[PDB]
Amino acid sequence: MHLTPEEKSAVTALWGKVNVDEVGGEALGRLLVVYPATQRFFESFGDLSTPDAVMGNPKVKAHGKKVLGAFSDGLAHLDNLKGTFATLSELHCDKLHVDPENFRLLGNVLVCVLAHHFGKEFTPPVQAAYQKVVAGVANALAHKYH
Amino acid sequence: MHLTPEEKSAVTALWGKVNVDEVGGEALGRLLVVYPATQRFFESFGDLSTPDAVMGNPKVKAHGKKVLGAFSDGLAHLDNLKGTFATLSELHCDKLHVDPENFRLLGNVLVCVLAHHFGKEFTPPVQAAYQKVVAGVANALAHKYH
Amino acid sequence: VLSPADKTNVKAAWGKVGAHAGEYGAEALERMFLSFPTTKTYFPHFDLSHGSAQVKGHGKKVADALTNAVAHVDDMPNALSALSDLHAHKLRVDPVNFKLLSHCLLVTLAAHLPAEFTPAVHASLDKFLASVSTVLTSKYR
Amino acid sequence: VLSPADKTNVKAAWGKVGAHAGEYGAEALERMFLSFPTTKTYFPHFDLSHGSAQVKGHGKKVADALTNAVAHVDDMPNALSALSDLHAHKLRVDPVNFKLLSHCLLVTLAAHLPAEFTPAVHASLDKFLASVSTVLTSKYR
Ligand code: HEM
Ligand code: HEM
Ligand code: HEM
Ligand code: HEM
Repeated sequence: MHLTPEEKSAVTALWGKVNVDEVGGEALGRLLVVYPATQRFFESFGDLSTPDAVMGNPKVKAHGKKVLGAFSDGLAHLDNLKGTFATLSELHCDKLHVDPENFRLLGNVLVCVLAHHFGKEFTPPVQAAYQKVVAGVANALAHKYH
Repeated sequence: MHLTPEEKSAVTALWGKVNVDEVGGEALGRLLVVYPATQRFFESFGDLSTPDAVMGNPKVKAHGKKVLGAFSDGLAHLDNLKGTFATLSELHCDKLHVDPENFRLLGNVLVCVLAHHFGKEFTPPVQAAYQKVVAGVANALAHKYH
Repeated sequence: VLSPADKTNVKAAWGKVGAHAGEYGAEALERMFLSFPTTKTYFPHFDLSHGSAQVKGHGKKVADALTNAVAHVDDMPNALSALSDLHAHKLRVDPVNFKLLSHCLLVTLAAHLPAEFTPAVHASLDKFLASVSTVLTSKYR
Repeated sequence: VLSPADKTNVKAAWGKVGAHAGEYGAEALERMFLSFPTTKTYFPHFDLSHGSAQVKGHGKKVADALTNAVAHVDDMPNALSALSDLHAHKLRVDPVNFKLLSHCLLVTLAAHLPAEFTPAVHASLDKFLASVSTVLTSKYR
């Protein structure tokens, strides 16, 4: 993951301050609201008819947390995202049928959430470093599609 | 570049039948005709106003041969595409300022041309192997952009 | 935008496709499934093996839709209206995939129509498939 | 396609941007250049060092074109017609790059307008920048 030492360190230091319950729910929720197409994969989550309904859904929130949970793992294994995400990849492909193009949408929403929460501290250099991470995760999640 | 033994054989098998001088011309020319925006990089080639003007331009034909030849080296080193294309990558970036998105366009036009030349022979499985290769070559050409 | 020359090019080439259309749409789909595996995610309910009757059956449906677009080349947005609702609002197919199917169609036509697939006709067909993709995709989000 | 509720969210969000628009436009370009280096291929004649004058100056340019688009949200094609010809016919910017600038602008707005960047407004700004991008690349080829 072509991450400079000062990049790895930039990513790590900020991640240490993330409230995973808030960010996880906000990112998953913003995906379904900003890109409603993605709602077809979570029909079993309940009512997602309106933004408020979406941000308040406890299934959206819990799932959001699990998602950020997996993203944390990748950060601890930046040198082997592929191996770290192989099972999840197989799952999103063979069992869930998710077009990997959606992985990028979640990555970018995720980046918009980090900026919303950290403001001035989410400087351009820090952003660039997160863009690389989010791309690497997307790519890793797509590796086993067949 | 996940190329199985059979994909590699298929690829190589087919390439040994390709007249490079000619296919190079066709591919670069079809590129300038189907995707006219890619003419912004070759104003020095003279007249590109119509299809005959492009396809028959001796400068287009000469350059196409050049491109196809580098494509060839690539095929002789499928397992080190990044190294092979490193100097061409820097050149296209630092001196020519070519947006890498154009590498995918050329790659696909080349697949169409192979399909045109070989009709039959260009089976789906063989197309698939070539799509991995053109993607691999475009990503390698993209690698040194900074 | 499809200019007059483009429309002529598209009518003449789809014309020479004739009764093979169904077979070409089917080959185009097989080419797409093999070259770009992510596209299969939209067809988990299909039998995706070589010769699959579902794939031939569907290839035929894809080709008939294109024939109807060619027949209504001056009113595609309305002629393909139902198919737009289907793709964008029901199936929710991400737009990149349209580029992949289109590329695969061009590959199929090239492999079967050596004499008609000249530079100019290739550019016109590419433009036409872009127009169709844009219509099928315009309400997507 | 913009809904009236979208039009309203965009006007209110942008109205808060107010006098900062220029600084925001410049921050968004700086973000784009560092995050997505291939976009620098369209600006070879620019000083792209941090805090450079061209970037800053160019940022005001972009931010004003967006201000004018918001004001003419109902008639974008007409209002943005000159920029569409510049981007699509003179500069020939590949459409992919528009999504990259749109995302960076979103990030910028997210980082400076905490209170206003709600999920609904986020969705409206995104559909808004996508419409602008569509008009600015409609003729690209
Ligand atoms: C950002 C990259 C993503 C990561 C790291 C990720 C990770 C995960 C994880 C950890 C699970 C839990 C699986 C389990 O424990 O059984 C999961 C399930 C799931 N994922 Fe993803 N995901 C990502 C993106 C997406 C996207 C973009 C979609 C669709 C838009 C999606 C759709 C699903 C669905 C529908 C489930 C099953 C939820 C359930 O059990 O009801 N994922 N994902
Ligand atoms: C298959 C991918 C490509 C390969 C292997 C390739 C290879 C080459 C080579 C060998 C040269 C000559 C280098 C030199 O002059 O020292 C060249 C030059 C050039 N390339 Fe590429 N190229 C590729 C794609 C592209 C495309 C897509 C564009 C832009 C649309 C492009 C734009 C140029 C330009 C403008 C030149 C200089 C032409 C001149 O002499 O004036 N290349 N490329
Ligand atoms: C040239 C562009 C395309 C055209 C003209 C087209 C045309 C059609 C037609 C005629 C149908 C059948 C509608 C009916 O039930 O009468 C259909 C359905 C469908 N299309 Fe497309 N299609 C296009 C592109 C795509 C792409 C890019 C995808 C996704 C990769 C896709 C996925 C589907 C799926 C999943 C169905 C439903 C199949 C089923 O479950 O029976 N199509 N399309
Ligand atoms: C929100 C979308 C965009 C808007 C609203 C916008 C607006 C503008 C404006 C107002 C100008 C100045 C025109 C003049 O001086 O009269 C301009 C020029 C330019 N734009 Fe964009 N632009 C957008 C996206 C892009 C992107 C994606 C690219 C490519 C990355 C790009 C590349 C350029 C370039 C190279 C110039 C010429 C700069 C110079 O030489 O001074 N623009 N744009």
